[PDB]
Amino acid sequence: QSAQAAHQALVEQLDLHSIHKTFRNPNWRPNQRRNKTIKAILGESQTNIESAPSLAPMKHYCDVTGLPAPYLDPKTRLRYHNKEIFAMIRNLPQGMGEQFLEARGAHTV
Amino acid sequence: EPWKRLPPPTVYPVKEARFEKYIPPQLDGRERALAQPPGQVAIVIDNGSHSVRAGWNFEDKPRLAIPPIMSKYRDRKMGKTFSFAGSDCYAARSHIRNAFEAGTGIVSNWDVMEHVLDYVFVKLGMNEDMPIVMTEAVANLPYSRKSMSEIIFECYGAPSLVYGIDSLFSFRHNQGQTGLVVSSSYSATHVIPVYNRKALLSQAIRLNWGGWHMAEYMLKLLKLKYYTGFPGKLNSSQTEHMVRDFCYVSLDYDRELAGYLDWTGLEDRERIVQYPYTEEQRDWSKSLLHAFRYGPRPFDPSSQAETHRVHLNVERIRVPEVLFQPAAIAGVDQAGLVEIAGDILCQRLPSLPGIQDAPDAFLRDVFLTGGNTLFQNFDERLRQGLMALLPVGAPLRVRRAQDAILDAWRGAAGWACTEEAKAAWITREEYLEKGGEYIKEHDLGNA
Ligand SMILES: Nc1ncnc2c1ncn2[C@@H]1O[C@H](COP(=O)(O)OP(=O)(O)OP(=O)(O)O)[C@@H](O)[C@H]1O
Ligand SMILES: [Mg+2]
Repeated sequence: QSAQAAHQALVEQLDLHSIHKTFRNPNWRPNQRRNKTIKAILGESQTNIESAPSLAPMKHYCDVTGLPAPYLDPKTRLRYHNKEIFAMIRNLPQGMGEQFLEARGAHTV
Repeated sequence: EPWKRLPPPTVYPVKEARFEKYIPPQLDGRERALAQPPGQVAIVIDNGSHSVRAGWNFEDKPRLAIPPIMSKYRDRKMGKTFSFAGSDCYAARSHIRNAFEAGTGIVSNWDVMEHVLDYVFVKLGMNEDMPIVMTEAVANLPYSRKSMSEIIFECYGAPSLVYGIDSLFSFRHNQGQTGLVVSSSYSATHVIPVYNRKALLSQAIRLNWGGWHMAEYMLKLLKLKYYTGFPGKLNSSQTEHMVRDFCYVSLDYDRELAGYLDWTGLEDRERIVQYPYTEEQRDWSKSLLHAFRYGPRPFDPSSQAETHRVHLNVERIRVPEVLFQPAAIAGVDQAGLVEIAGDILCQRLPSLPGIQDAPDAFLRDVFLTGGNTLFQNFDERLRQGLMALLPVGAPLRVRRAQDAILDAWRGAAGWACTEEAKAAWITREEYLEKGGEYIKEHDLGNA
């Protein structure tokens, strides 16, 4: 069917593997280990000393609705706006509480 | 009555990254690159983690703007291998890998990068021999620079290479002379003080928040808002278009936030995104969580049209504000943009011994670069935040770059073949002796 033929035409038209690169040196071949993560690079190097913490007191926002939160729930440690969201928070599925923490990089353990 | 008085909702379709058209190789550019005078032609590549931009230094705009992604697979029924290296990855298998480590400015998958460079030179019409100008992350890692320059010299054999910072090329293109360069990009947000056209990179600071993190955070929020299950497949490419089209910086966040879900006028503050669908005495009207999730209208799960739509609400303004309140809103545990810029102007630069007329020299041009600065009220928010930290009546101006995405490439294109640049070029024969970590230190580059 023409739709499949057209899609295969586009796939062949777009592919780079069908194209020979005269500008590419065939003799050089990379080290297969060359792909390394930042932690590996920094750990092996041991200026990415440009990050900075803050000392000011941070504001408190509701983990559910993002509105300001007067309250921190001592049980689930979610911050919440009002009693309606406290009801929602306590009714959450057993996995969901850790997701609200984790959306702000917090975790319960 | 409280909803029946409202008009039918205005609703916006989802947008996503997609393949648009075939781009044949631009052989006309290759011919011009041979006709132009000796030593006044270079290939200029901006390594955007969101978009690799590449073209001819003698031209006013890049020839390519391409995501740094590859795809490589076999149609096993067909036996032939296929490979793709940009928006030819349909970002229809979407069997994709990316050159950059996600949420960083550093290239890390060099096989992907090498396939992206291969795509670039094919599309520029290489028939091989041409100087290359390539942008870097600030404080780009030596190993990453070594690996890129090894690819440029060993694989592609190019005659010369120079590395400069994208935000500093952007500043030069906007008549930058001295100033505070504030960049927000895909990877990160940086504040760079520039003195007498030279960046004081020892006083640069990085936030580790950017347009990537905003699209990822917006996705975490939408997954939480609809944790009962949104029936459409939420993707980070979709939330990236949501952050562009709908988010804005709040001029007074807590004042605006605390009333944001208030029921009157919520149909104005709310914007509604339609995912695609197919179809054959306390109550909701006084519940906050209905407003949050479904707005002023009643909701029914029977409608396939009214399911499969997300209501943005507080994340319209909550998402950009992570730049200003990172530890509060997203736990980033880093100083906000106004506190970083304030620390530089007020604490660092007046102490620095070689500088004169600090802060006022720098303070007269706080310069905004990179796409993730393009939020509404971003500039006014940064101005009013700094104005409180500076002495009264200090000559603060905040200024946007022209065309704050492409302008970083235009600066490198204009700079590419100046005598200042050609003194910074490294030749292949130097690289073979000095190695790939060595660079000519220059005002637009790393130390
Ligand atoms: N009008 C706009 N408003 C807000 N954000 C925008 C707008 N246009 C683009 N963006 C966002 O800006 C980001 C692109 O940033 P930029 O082009 O400066 O980065 P880059 O050069 O590709 O990356 P980097 O320098 O971090 O490696 C993307 O997240 C994109 O969604
Ligand atoms: Mg950039």
